[PDB]
Amino acid sequence: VGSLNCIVAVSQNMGIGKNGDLPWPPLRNEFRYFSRMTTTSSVEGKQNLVIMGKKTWFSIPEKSRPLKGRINLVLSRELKEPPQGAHFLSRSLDDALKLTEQPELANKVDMVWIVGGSSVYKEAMNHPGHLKLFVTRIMQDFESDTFFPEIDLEKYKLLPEYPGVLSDVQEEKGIKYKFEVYEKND
Ligand SMILES: NC(=O)C1=CN([C@@H]2O[C@H](COP(=O)(O)OP(=O)(O)OC[C@H]3O[C@@H](n4cnc5c(N)ncnc54)[C@@H](OP(=O)(O)O)[C@@H]3O)[C@@H](O)[C@H]2O)C=CC1
Ligand SMILES: COc1ccc(OCCCCC(=O)O)cc1Cc1cnc(N)nc1N
Repeated sequence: VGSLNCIVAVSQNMGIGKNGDLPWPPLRNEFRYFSRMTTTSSVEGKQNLVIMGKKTWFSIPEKSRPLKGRINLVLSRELKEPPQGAHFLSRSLDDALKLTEQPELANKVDMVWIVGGSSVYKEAMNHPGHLKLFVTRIMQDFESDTFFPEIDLEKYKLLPEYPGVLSDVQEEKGIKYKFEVYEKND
């Protein structure tokens, strides 16, 4: 199994969601970037795995569920089986990561992408090991009810460049944003 990664878009006030949706209007190319990053695998005959909390799963439009060309794993202690359309269910992040090393998935999974929400990002982020954060900085404040955990910059280094990531300011629907890649290894 390859790299462990988080991917998120976040407003200035650290907001990632409001009432089960994003705090900002749809940003088509920002979404395009999420799709590209999570779907593209380096390794022949492998797919990437996406790991998400239960609420995040149900926040994705039904038509867009499962995330196509990726293996979709949901985290939940309440559910007894994967949601309709989902591929896997685990009871904790450790359990999900262990599973990837099972014979059913060990030779199928390339990158693993944590796509939310708050508590899954937090745990992943505070977990010793090699980890990258793909962070889109939405450069306005948006009213939010769920937030990205604090990025500890003593450990997460902001990379000065990354292949396939544009470095300049983007703008869609009057909203400026920029892409960032952070890396830790501890
Ligand atoms: N802007 C962005 O880039 C992103 C925005 N979002 C948005 O943010 C909101 C984020 O949702 P959020 O409220 O944080 O919820 P989550 O997606 O983390 O879902 C929370 C629920 O997932 C299960 N769960 C979470 N963590 C674990 C775990 N470690 N083990 C087992 N089960 C777990 C549920 O458990 P159980 O069934 O056990 O009660 C828990 O109540 C979403 O509604 C979405 O719109 C999400 C990702 C990215
Ligand atoms: C879980 O977070 C998301 C899941 C889906 C999504 O829509 C993208 C296009 C439709 C699905 C596909 O076919 O890939 C958007 C998000 C939120 C999100 C947005 N942007 C970034 N950079 N990270 C995210 N997690």
